[PDB]
Amino acid sequence: FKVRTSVKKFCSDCYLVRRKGRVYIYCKSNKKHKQRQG
Amino acid sequence: STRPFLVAPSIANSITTEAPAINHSPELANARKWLPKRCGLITRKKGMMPYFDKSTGERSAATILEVNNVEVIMHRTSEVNGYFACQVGYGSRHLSKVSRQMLGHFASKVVNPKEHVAEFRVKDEKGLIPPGTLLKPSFFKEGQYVDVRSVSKGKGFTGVMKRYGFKGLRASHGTSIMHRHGGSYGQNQDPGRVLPGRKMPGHMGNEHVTIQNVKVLKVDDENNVIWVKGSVAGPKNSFVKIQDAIKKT
Amino acid sequence: QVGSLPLYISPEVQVSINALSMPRIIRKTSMNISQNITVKGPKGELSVEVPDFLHLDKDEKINVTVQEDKHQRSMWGTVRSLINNHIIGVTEGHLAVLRFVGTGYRAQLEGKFVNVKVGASIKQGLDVPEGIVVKTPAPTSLIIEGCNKQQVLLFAAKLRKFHPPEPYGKGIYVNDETIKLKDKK
Amino acid sequence: GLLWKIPWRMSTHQKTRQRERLRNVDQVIKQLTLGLHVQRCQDKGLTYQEAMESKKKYKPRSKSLRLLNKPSVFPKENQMSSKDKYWTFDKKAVGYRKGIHKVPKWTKISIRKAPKFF
Amino acid sequence: SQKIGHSGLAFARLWHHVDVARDKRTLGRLASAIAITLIGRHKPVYHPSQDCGDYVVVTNCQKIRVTGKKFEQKTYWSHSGRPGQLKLQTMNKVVADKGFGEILKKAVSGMLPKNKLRKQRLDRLKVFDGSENPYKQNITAFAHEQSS
RNA sequence: AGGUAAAUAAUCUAAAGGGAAACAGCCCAGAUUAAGAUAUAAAGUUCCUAAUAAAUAAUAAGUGAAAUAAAUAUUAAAAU
RNA sequence: UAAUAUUUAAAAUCAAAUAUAUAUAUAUUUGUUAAUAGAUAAUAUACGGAUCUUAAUAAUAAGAAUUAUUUA
RNA sequence: AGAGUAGAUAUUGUAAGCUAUGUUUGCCACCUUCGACUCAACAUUUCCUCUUGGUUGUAAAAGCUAAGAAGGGUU
RNA sequence: AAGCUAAGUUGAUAAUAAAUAAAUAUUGAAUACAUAUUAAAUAUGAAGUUGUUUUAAUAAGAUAAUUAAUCUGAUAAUUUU
Ligand SMILES: [Mg+2]
Ligand SMILES: [Mg+2]
Ligand SMILES: [Mg+2]
Ligand SMILES: [Mg+2]
Ligand SMILES: [Mg+2]
Ligand SMILES: [Mg+2]
Ligand SMILES: [Mg+2]
Ligand SMILES: [Mg+2]
Ligand SMILES: [Mg+2]
Ligand SMILES: [Mg+2]
Ligand SMILES: [Mg+2]
Ligand SMILES: [Mg+2]
Repeated sequence: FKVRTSVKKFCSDCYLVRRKGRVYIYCKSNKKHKQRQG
Repeated sequence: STRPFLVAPSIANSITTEAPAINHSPELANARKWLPKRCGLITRKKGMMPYFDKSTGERSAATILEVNNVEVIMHRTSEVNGYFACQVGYGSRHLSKVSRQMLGHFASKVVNPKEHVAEFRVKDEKGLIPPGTLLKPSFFKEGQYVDVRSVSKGKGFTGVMKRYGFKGLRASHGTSIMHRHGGSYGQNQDPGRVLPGRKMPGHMGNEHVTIQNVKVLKVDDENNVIWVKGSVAGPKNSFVKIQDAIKKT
Repeated sequence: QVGSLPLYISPEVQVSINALSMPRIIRKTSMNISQNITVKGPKGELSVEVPDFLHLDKDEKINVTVQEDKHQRSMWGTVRSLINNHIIGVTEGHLAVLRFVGTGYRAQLEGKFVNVKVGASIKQGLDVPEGIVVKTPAPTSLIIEGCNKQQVLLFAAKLRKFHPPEPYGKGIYVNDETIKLKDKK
Repeated sequence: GLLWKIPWRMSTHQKTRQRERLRNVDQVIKQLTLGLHVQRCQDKGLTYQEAMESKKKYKPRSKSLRLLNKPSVFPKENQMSSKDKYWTFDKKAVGYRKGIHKVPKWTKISIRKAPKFF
Repeated sequence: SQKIGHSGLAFARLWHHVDVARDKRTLGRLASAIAITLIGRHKPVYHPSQDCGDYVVVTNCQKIRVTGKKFEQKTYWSHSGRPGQLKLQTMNKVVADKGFGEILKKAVSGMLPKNKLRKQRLDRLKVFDGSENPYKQNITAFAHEQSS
């Protein structure tokens, strides 16, 4: 993960999901594009 | 033949409901506990001497526990007392030393006026032994491990150097009139007091000690003694309790 | 959308609707579960607990419709899908294949305990839940069969957790997961 | 530094009180105008009751009163906006606004017309 | 004049009963209500220099209503004197340990006036998670109410 | 900067009372002595704690509930 | 009516109200987003505290104690 | 912006922006001791140990970076 | 010699279990896809939490005794565990 306050999807494979009171972005291709908000 | 009784509608119509399981209930606590299955026995620490393992020729310091006249008096159950345990007595005592009430109690349970009574807590109703029944050292097997309880030797009022192994101060380099003292006992204004549990001089010893996993070296019914490997707490003639251990069962 | 789509029921498959014994309620808007939907078929049967605002409709073919809150809408689609899955299970039961793709990585049934052997110096595995049936044609292939699509897939996931597929690509592959794309050496 | 515990909003009760005060101020002005009108009527040659009745009531001549009467300069409470009953224009705040209750003697001071766009 | 007469019944402690299964007030509100009863503010003979409050029996306390996520998230605190010994327990945890009754009691305690009488008043309140209790007999009950 | 220097007004200084949890300087109000029926000020009205009932919306975070923490990000909602 | 790219406005525009000749015109007045994260240190949780967000089945009965606009 | 055999966002991140802390050097003037020894208590912005995500820069082993974590320890 | 002592001896570093953090999942709509749920269901997951274990305090409960030629205690004497 890359934990940061700005969570923006990089590519079309990235999908935005919201669990446990936090915004995540998981990417089915590039694991590098894994983000968490806070 | 009825009595003048009334009843509130609020309490009559109130549907029946069972109260759920409280963790601070005795029953629940019992379940939680890590108790031994069998019972134990009361003993007197007599002294210490060396055991020699005849095959390996190895010297083991051993303390002798004398099992004179040990007898189960009565037991406690989950239904009545909220835990499972057997009250064991040890040793004969002269009528003169025993209270009338206690004598009566003893009579109730067909035993002689005992020297020391102690409960051993067990797991399940299976662990209990029939009351009025005698116990011998043969209740334990050589090689098995036991947990021992006894009261440590009293050291009286002790300093912090002896109680908690404080380092004290330097012996000679200016140091004045404070060689064995504890040093600072707190911080300045921002607690502004001495915190609870500050290590300080005070009475040490004469307290209960549980010593775990001691090996039974020997057990001789002909002498009424058990041999335990190592040191057991308390002075000569102190009352000790041995149960089969829980960690190495 | 999904909820409104009708559900064809073959002959030999019953979709009955009932109440519950002790209806449970879920707060936070609320949602009260008093209804039951019980699906039955040649391969087995399963009961799905259901809200209250959901209404089955039996045609000569069934429908499901809800009394139009967002929560209700969310539920509706789900419930139809669930019942569809149950229908599929009860007739043409559900199945998932796990292909073990590492050297000496293999699976073996010990009765109905599954021991996955994948590189560990200790052996490990798990027991199949009621309604799940495993078979092992090769020691490298394991096939899980059951009426409950959710349960079977959960089981599969659990098994694959032991060794997920590496990126360079020994491991356990569920179904048609070709997730491992081999990095170049 | 020194704790002046004064909130940035007002309680509903406070707001209501403020509204009431505003209304009262308007009423005073109205009363004044009425008095002036009836004086004028009396001067002209009418009774009190007659004056009260009169359709064509006289506006006040004195500048200040006239200005007060104008809703452009001095709004009435029903006319006035929420944003002006409970906030003032502060030249040095964030949002250029500040709760009226912060203004020194806000219970006595009247202050309706904030700037047009601020 | 009015104060003169047999005043024994006024200062009689009534036992009240609240079935939390059949009461739809949420925790805090209920507690507040109970507090008044405990103090004795409901009766016109109350004077602040006197504990004259009634007994309250709460039953079926397991079905008390708590709103939002408070069951999980609402944390009760306890501190010994010793720094670092702050215990913070979630409502659910407390319930598991002692019971819903405890929860209710705490609320009532908080509500009550903070003086000597407090503790007595608190102890007057008797709470039970389920239905059964030993006070069933002594709840106030009229002869005309006996239709049921 | 609870800094410093002046300007305007108030209060404090020399001002008790009610409110602001506690409070020199804030918000109201100036104690001759009582009495306690009626108006009330500022502030409040579930309990602690004197006193409350409504209407329409919004919020699900305990956000917030008398001391508002920023850029920015995400999600939704309206308008074109 | 779906998707589409900005904006978060009563200035303009529309609606409503008041004052002037008056079923119209003139002038003035008022009406245009919300969550979450970002968020953090040392004796102890810290709205002053308790605590507050409601629900059929049933209560001579609870339904914010928050935010915004109001009424009695 | 730019490095990073390619490619801003593995790892790096100029100058400028927005903040937090009151551990530094200061400013204000309400108010008039550094070390060593002993004993430590508390915090977490975690050095180690436990769990985990990212790592053309995760083959492994060592690392790097990030999330949870203050139980034990930290010459 | 006893006693006291460590540089000596012996033992422990508390399981099993329950719910979890970050994280990893199943099915699955709202939103024809996707989505581990800031939806209904279903799971894994830490030397941390709860608990256990240990000591001290407290004393619910239990056994017995009841105005006493030797009831239960204290004062007193000889003492050391
Ligand atoms: Mg102050
Ligand atoms: Mg100054
Ligand atoms: Mg002076
Ligand atoms: Mg004053
Ligand atoms: Mg003056
Ligand atoms: Mg005066
Ligand atoms: Mg709050
Ligand atoms: Mg605040
Ligand atoms: Mg704090
Ligand atoms: Mg407050
Ligand atoms: Mg941390
Ligand atoms: Mg050793």
